[PDB]
Amino acid sequence: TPWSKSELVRQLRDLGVRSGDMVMPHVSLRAVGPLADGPQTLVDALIEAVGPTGNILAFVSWRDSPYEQTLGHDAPPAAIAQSWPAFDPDHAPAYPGFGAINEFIRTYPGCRRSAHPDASMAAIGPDAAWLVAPHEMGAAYGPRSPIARFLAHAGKILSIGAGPDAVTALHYAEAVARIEGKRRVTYSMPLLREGKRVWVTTSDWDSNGILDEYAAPDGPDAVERIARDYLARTRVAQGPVGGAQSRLIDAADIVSFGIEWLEARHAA
Ligand SMILES: CN[C@@H]1[C@@H](O)[C@@H](O[C@@H]2[C@@H](O)[C@H](O[C@H]3O[C@H](CN)CC[C@H]3N)[C@@H](N)C[C@H]2N)OC[C@]1(C)O
Ligand SMILES: [Mg+2]
Repeated sequence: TPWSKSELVRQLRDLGVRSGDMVMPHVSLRAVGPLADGPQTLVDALIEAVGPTGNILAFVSWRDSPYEQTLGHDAPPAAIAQSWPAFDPDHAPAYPGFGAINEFIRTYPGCRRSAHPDASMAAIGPDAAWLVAPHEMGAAYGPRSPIARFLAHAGKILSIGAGPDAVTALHYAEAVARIEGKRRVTYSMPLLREGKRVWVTTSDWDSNGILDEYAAPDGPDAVERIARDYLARTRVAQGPVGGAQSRLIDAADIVSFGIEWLEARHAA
């Protein structure tokens, strides 16, 4: 029988989600199983679990981000530049590969959306505006991003059947790690500025592998290696949400662990 909102809420409470919490979910809907009213059932349950003073932050990105199409170029290629849609935060759909739940999160009434087209973050709750801005090109997951503020806001990472590769917040550790050989990428995004499309070219840390040895197309990247180690070494509440094995992780703690992990392994 499909899971009801009430059942999910009680499961989230059992796992340790409390009213007022700041939660970043990573969800495998296949692992969760059938829901009474589809993915919205779990969105509603998350909102109810954090309560009217809690907050949700999700890494939603953009279905049509021209990342691969502009990667490595000092300017968007001519055909891309001419016709690509500008990122419109009110209308741009989420990137399906980070989870089908994210399109439901970002369309929730009152959801706020960050301005970085490729790293776009969605937030629901009283602190949503403070979470989502600024989010500038060149600051995807590191200092000054919504992840940085989440990590300062008692954030908890709620992994619902998702693997250790899924922990976006660990890209902050990569950004700040004092290690040699860090990979950077250059790409271009089309933004709206006073109603007009403006192409912005930037560089940032490579979110597909911070060092060469972490950059194989099919991983494991450093996020995955850090998170697997962390979960083998740390008490973390575990339990079901729907049919999915889930975990509730202190975000500041895993990020600090990840900074230390990288700096212990790689010369400065
Ligand atoms: C939406 N554009 C995205 C772009 O943001 C980026 O996405 C990466 C994504 O590939 C990474 O994750 C992906 O690759 C990992 C191995 N490198 C394993 C997990 C897999 N989801 C995330 N950890 C960080 C995102 N910014 O590279 C892929 C892409 C599709 O172009
Ligand atoms: Mg508050």
